[PDB]
Amino acid sequence: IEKQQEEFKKQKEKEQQEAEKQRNLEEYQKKLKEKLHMHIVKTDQERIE
Amino acid sequence: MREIVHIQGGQCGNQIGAKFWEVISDEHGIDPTGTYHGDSDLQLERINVYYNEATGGRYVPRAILMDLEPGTMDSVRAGPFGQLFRPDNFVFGQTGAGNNWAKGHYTEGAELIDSVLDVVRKEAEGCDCLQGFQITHSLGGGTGSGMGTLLISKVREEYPDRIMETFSVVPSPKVSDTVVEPYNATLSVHQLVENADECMVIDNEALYDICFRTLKLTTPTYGDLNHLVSAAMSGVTCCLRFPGQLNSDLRKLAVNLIPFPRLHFFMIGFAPLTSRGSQQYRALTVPELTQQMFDAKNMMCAADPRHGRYLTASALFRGRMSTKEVDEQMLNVQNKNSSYFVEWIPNNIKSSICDIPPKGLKMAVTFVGNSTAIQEMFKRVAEQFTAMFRRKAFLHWYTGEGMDEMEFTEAESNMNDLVSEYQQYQDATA
Amino acid sequence: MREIVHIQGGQCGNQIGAKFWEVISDEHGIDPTGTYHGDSDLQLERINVYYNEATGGRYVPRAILMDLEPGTMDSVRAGPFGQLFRPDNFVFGQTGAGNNWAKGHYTEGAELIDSVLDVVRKEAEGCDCLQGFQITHSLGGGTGSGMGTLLISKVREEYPDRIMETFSVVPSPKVSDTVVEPYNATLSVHQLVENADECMVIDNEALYDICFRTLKLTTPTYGDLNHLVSAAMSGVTCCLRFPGQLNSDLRKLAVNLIPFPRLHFFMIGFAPLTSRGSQQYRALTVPELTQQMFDAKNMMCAADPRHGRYLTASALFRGRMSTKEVDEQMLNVQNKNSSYFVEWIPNNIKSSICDIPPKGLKMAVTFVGNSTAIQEMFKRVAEQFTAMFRRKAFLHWYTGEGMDEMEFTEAESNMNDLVSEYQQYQDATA
Amino acid sequence: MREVISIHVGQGGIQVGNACWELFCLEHGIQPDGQMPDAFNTFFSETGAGKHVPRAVFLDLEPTVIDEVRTGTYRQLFHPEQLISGKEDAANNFARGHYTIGKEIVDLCLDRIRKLADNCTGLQGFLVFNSVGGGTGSGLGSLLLERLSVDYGKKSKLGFTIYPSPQVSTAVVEPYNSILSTHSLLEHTDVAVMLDNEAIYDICRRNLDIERPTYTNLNRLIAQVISSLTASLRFDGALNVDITEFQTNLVPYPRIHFMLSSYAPIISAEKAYHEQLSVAEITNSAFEPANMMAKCDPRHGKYMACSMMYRGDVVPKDVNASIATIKTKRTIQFVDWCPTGFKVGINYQPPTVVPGGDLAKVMRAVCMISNSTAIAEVFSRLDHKFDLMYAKRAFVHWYVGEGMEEGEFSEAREDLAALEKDYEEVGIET
Amino acid sequence: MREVISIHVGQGGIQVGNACWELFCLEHGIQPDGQMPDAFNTFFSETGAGKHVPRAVFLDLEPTVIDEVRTGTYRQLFHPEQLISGKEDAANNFARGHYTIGKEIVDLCLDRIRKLADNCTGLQGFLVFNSVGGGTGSGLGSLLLERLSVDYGKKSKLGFTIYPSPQVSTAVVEPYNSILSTHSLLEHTDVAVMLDNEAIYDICRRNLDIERPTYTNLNRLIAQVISSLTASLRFDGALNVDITEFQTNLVPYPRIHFMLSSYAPIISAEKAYHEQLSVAEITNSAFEPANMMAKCDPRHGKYMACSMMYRGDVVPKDVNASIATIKTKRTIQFVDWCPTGFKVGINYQPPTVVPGGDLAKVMRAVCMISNSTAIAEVFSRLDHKFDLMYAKRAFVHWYVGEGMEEGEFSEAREDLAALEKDYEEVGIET
Ligand SMILES: Nc1nc2c(ncn2[C@@H]2O[C@H](COP(=O)(O)OP(=O)(O)OP(=O)(O)O)[C@@H](O)[C@H]2O)c(=O)[nH]1
Ligand SMILES: Nc1nc2c(ncn2[C@@H]2O[C@H](COP(=O)(O)OP(=O)(O)OP(=O)(O)O)[C@@H](O)[C@H]2O)c(=O)[nH]1
Ligand SMILES: Nc1nc2c(ncn2[C@@H]2O[C@H](COP(=O)(O)OP(=O)(O)O)[C@@H](O)[C@H]2O)c(=O)[nH]1
Ligand SMILES: Nc1nc2c(ncn2[C@@H]2O[C@H](COP(=O)(O)OP(=O)(O)O)[C@@H](O)[C@H]2O)c(=O)[nH]1
Ligand SMILES: [Mg+2]
Ligand SMILES: [Mg+2]
Repeated sequence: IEKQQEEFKKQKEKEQQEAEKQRNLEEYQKKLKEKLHMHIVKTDQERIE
Repeated sequence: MREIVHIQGGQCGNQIGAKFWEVISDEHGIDPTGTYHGDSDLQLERINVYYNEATGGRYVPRAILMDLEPGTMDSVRAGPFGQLFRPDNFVFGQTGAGNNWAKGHYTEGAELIDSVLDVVRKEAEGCDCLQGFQITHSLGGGTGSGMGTLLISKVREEYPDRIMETFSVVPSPKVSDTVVEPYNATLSVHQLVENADECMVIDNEALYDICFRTLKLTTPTYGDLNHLVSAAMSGVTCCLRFPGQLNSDLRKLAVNLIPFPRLHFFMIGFAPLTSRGSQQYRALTVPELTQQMFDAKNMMCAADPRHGRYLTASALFRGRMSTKEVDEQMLNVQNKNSSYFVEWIPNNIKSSICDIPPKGLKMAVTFVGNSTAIQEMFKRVAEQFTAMFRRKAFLHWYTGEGMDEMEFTEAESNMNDLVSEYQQYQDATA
Repeated sequence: MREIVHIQGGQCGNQIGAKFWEVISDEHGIDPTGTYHGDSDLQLERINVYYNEATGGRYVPRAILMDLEPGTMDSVRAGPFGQLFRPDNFVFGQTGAGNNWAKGHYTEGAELIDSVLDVVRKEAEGCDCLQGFQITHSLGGGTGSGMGTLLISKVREEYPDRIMETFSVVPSPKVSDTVVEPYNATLSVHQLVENADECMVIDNEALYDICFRTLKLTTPTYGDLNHLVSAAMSGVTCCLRFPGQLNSDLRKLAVNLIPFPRLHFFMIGFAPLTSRGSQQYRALTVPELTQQMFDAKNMMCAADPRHGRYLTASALFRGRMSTKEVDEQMLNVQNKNSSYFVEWIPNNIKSSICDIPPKGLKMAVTFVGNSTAIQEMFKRVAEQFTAMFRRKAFLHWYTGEGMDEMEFTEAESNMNDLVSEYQQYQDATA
Repeated sequence: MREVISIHVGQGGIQVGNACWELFCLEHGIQPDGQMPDAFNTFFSETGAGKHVPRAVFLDLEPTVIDEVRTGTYRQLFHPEQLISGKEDAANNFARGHYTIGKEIVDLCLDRIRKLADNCTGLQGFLVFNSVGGGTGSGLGSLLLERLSVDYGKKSKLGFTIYPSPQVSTAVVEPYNSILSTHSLLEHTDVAVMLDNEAIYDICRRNLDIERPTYTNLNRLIAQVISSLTASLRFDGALNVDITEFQTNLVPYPRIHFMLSSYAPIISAEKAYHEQLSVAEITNSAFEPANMMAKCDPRHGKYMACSMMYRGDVVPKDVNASIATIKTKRTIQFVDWCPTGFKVGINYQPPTVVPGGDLAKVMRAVCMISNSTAIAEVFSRLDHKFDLMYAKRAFVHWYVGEGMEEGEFSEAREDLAALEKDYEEVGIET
Repeated sequence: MREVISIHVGQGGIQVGNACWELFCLEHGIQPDGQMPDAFNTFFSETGAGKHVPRAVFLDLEPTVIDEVRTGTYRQLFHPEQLISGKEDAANNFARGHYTIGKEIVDLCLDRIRKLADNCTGLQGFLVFNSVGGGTGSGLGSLLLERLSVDYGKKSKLGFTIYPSPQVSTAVVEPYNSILSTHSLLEHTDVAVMLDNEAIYDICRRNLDIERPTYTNLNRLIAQVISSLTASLRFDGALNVDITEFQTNLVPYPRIHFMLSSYAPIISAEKAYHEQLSVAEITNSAFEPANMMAKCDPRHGKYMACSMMYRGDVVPKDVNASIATIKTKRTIQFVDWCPTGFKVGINYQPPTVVPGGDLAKVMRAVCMISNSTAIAEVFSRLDHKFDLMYAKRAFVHWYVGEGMEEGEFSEAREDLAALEKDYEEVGIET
């Protein structure tokens, strides 16, 4: 019986960590893309000049 | 209208043409006596693309055959469909080049080329609206790789706005038949990049690999390699001779497959290809064609296309089929392989549909893709060239006919620069 | 829709498939030339489950045949219905494994498996909606028990959500034909529990016992054992190819027969089975089918089912019959045998009815029961394994190809742990 | 200007929908093609010229039953694109049909429901049929009810669920999804009617004298009950009853809406006409505990309210004279806080007979819908079955891996405990 | 005394012109030979005795499509010298068809336009068709529009351009010329209608149930939309609408004139007659986001004005009762400064069916032309695609060498940025 409770406790903890990790990665990628676009705009101005 | 003339040089080019013209004649129903015996009306509507008209109702190809020795053209005349060629277009010398690039480009090829240029000028000035020229030659031979490439520059100097095609066989290090192959390969690649609007590399090693693995026939011969090359050659201009949903001439492919003027070296492949015993098992569907079309072993070059990323790709479907399926399959082949497609140019696959399939087949596809994986061939060619040149081996043969080592150094440097700047875009990111 | 592909490996698996496909073709009225000649409309409605369609109207099985030696596939092609198999799906090596598990799983089986995985991927990516895979192989041979089990892991890694079937013949100690059977049986059981969604054990000893006692035929041969195994194999997926009162695909059986993910080793049996001379005496009724279905001698395994308690049971009735009788008989077979059914899970028998009986029979039943009595087979296999391993007999053959004794120790420990935890629930009480 | 929409989900739901839709078409004179060779408007809609279209939708993830429907004699009746079908079955897994594959199908069903509802002007309510002991049935029924409860709000929905028998069972895992579905429809359905198979089997055996019944015989009786319930909306009667006039008469409290039904007379033509079938004897037979349509004993509990429908040539005074006799009997006792508990409806149209069926033609019939305190026994026994396997967490991995949380099982148990406590609290006298 | 002239340029333009000209000839009873065996005057002209000549001109530089037209069944219909054809194709290069080869052809087209216009007395306006993602189409359309805007001035011109799909594409360079052509027609065309292929593919797949569509199926739907738009000029109706009555009702500001269309019902004869096709349900289907003729989501933006045409036996009161329902819904919201946004037209002539086509015959239909704020997404994604390749100046050499200046690419980008800012500025509430 001890094994049964322990087994479910160890499995439950797993799954939660995987979902959280995916969410963090996606947010980071979107912010980085915005910064890159602004940097590109300044570079564009110099070549045009 | 918008027709092209055929020019071939060397033994390899003559043997390629001897099957290309047979394939074209069989496609248009022209008997080896020049008399039409076809079945369909469409077989005659656009016959002016490749064939001229003479009195008596017979047709004659507008091909020009040149070599520095008379044997190969004296042999091709006795073969099937050998009588179609006009005897006036045969031009040859009495000496030969002996696989020496200098002899076929400086001493002997320079004096003879005036006569062949005369007939070339006669053919081009006359035709209704010129589309361009297509050239078949081998880079492993002296007379071919010299005279053909000098003729390329001479033609380009007089017709700067027309389009130019070259189907070039480069010497692979696996199946080597000549010891001086690296020298005249490296010298020819130097001149070929400056003038050819399109170039299509073909390797004998890849043809043997295809024949042994896909067709699974026991004893390949030059006739099978020539037949595969001829089918691939015919597939490119099919929609220019037949109606279709989306016609696309050679210039349209030139616009869509060459991003920068110096990146015009493509590798091609033909589908479907099946063995005799398995031709009944398979069912011809668009997914079956597209899965074999992008197969790595199906390429006509030993270059491995999953060692690099495609800059762009093209497909010329044949037969009557739905366009929605073609577009969705092209999208699917590009979503499942995003790692092998460059990311700063979206939607880099061109498609075209022609309603007339090849004789005997219900569907066919010709694939022309510009990929960064082609660098490996120039790398190995330059490696062999620099391994042989550092000791000045066989250099006296070339230097005894007015050539010097400076032109070798410049050729090596330009070829290495091409190799470097071709891969420069592989690591480029947005 | 919801179709499955067939993959078989080794000589035993190839011989099983050579009769399984004959039985399927005879059931669907397909001639050995691939031409349909059936009588009923229902024979064609769900033919996409096992057969593909090609041009010319003929049908081709989606089976993949693999072995490390070419003899068995070169022999199965000359047998009846041997022409149906596509020649492209035949993949084989030139060396063989020699009943050595290490050679068929580490050195030789690793390099070859890429080609067979290519065609496996081709078959699965194409099909409408995948249901899963079914695998036939033997645990008494080297190449089979190695390459098949490694292929199981490779397939599971790429399709984690699909279902996987394995029909596995384990070496019995009574009829032993190979001295190194315990080693590759124990090594294979280690990998098989981790990846297979369902496993069905079959023993040659039980097949001989059945043939000698129930059918009472004088001279059993491998053709009769193969025919019984083929009938049992076909009985499982019958309702997926035909209409019925309660359709039940493989996934529904997976849900209802596996309580815990590591307990998926079933033993099966087929009814009715009668001798030629007594086929006129007997009358086919539901009580007659159910009394033979739960008979201990009717199981396809030597394991004695009254030496343990059933965790769950399943029955797949065939033919047109009343459901009330089926349910009441299932209740009666469970009230009169309460001692042999585990008590903390009530109503542990699943039933299904299919209205299409086998050709030539009016009623048939396929039985799949998960019982605790299967521990005895692993006990004797491990007993022989530990009797042979303690002296390191025949160990050098395995250790000379990169394997070590640590993988033997881990396999023995995991197998013993499986044996223990499978019987743990036998003594469990509520 | 009064309409009702019936929803059929799952194999059992579709198989009882077929049963009710032969009966309605026969009762309104509509041929199987849908063509007549103003009462139809309750179940059908006029297309302007000719055929009638049922106000019904068929749902299933497993395509076999729908394909059988679309090829039978009724292929022309139903609109082609209201027979929504999936590709992959839920396989008795509740979590599948509520979280994985049902969500992608539920949107099409809701679009069809909207398209059918915009046509109706006087929509009385919805009917839904689903066998509870299955994955897709219970899961999709729960999801559809939950979506409808918020899309429409106060519209009445009636559920004809078929709970598993006390001891007879076809699956092994049906208590889990039965409990979960009871949780889901406890707070979402206005009326739920008990329909377990064992009681109807006993009814057929005792009265119809059929020793080998099939599912069709059960479904015909259920169809007759549905027709008797909905007759008052489409036929003239001396004492009419509407669907909306139920929660004011049979449902004392919002939580308590599970009731069990009965029907009378049930008799075959071979011995029907030998006896007079007076109203008193049929209303006595309807209250017999052995004629309950669900296997529950009414003698074990009090009655709360009885709603019972007549049809034929019955006179109200004879009905009153029989209600008095039932109030007289000492074996039937009502709850203390309910002095009168009978709601009576009388209709003139006699029940219609289906050719080739079991029931004969009679001029009088009675259908009762009775709410009683004794229903708690089925909940208690289902709870006991659930606890046995949930103690060891058996079969839970098949549900946790389909997106459902671990704690979802416990709260259904708590809601059943609350319901059982509520049923005990209501039944005690003041 | 009311006329309109349609201009067809490019392969897509000619292939949709063929599609509309079968439909018009069929709708006015004119045989393919042009002979009838007073409404024709809008599209045709009387020759004095016998045949009718369309008021249309076909343009292309590539001769294949025109030659196909001049040999089909419609060879006798069109005037022989209004099918202007070139010799050399632009090959997807915009600079070619605007600076190099289009200039020498545009004069003949303008002469033909003058010769057709002098015949008309009540010229309503011009129609033009051109696929945007091609060289000759976009370039010649731009040049013709620019010439017409100054030759005639205030005459109205309508453009049915086909923009590329979001992800599906046939070329690789079509964003460049799409952006340039949008620049050109932004300040030169009064109305532009969105027509990308992907949305119409989805429409065919979902409603027409065709799994393998070709271009003809798309062009027939476009032809039906054109016929519905122009029906009000040549048939009697209770509420007429003229072409000149558009910029006063759909165009709030001179810059904003890109709108997207939809059509309803779209249904096949196999299941059309089973449902009543009321006006309410068709006007609901027309507003469904999945039935937009361009792949844009209207839920992502506000509406500005909706102009929607009916034809058949529809009654105005039923139209008003359905406009009220749409105003009621919470998922469709109009812009703040527009209280009423609907313009309604009613015509009596039902849509005509083309034999062998997809659509069935129905008595009611609705065609909507709606201007919405959500259209900015296609501009944003085309701009993003353009920027990726313009960052590295890819494919620019194919345009600079055809006479176009380097800076011409930047100002189109600036105009698109201005348009996107304007669309954001308009959609904010006060
Ligand atoms: N009364 C009656 N019950 C049925 C019938 N068919 C199936 N059932 C009951 O339904 C239960 C299982 O659910 P099913 O309807 O068979 O299957 P399902 O609801 O479609 O769920 P899935 O298994 O996922 O397909 C069984 O326990 C049966 O008792 C029928 O024809 N009549
Ligand atoms: N809807 C529709 N679009 C088409 C059709 N044909 C071509 N297109 C579109 O047109 C685009 C390319 O322009 P085309 O019309 O094919 O060629 P073009 O306009 O004549 O320009 P050129 O290539 O110079 O000849 C492709 O991206 C297609 O999406 C058609 O029949 N129907
Ligand atoms: N495909 C094909 N290749 C050939 C044939 N004959 C020769 N070759 C290739 O051409 C190369 C030699 O070229 P060569 O004959 O010296 O060219 P030349 O100097 O212009 O005459 C060899 O490496 C062969 O691989 C042929 O008939 N078919
Ligand atoms: N049922 C059946 N079993 C077979 C047959 N042939 C061999 N076997 C069994 O397979 C075992 C040997 O397997 P083996 O041929 O070495 O498998 P492999 O190593 O994969 O080729 C023996 O113990 C036999 O009992 C057959 O035709 N039918
Ligand atoms: Mg089912
Ligand atoms: Mg074109």
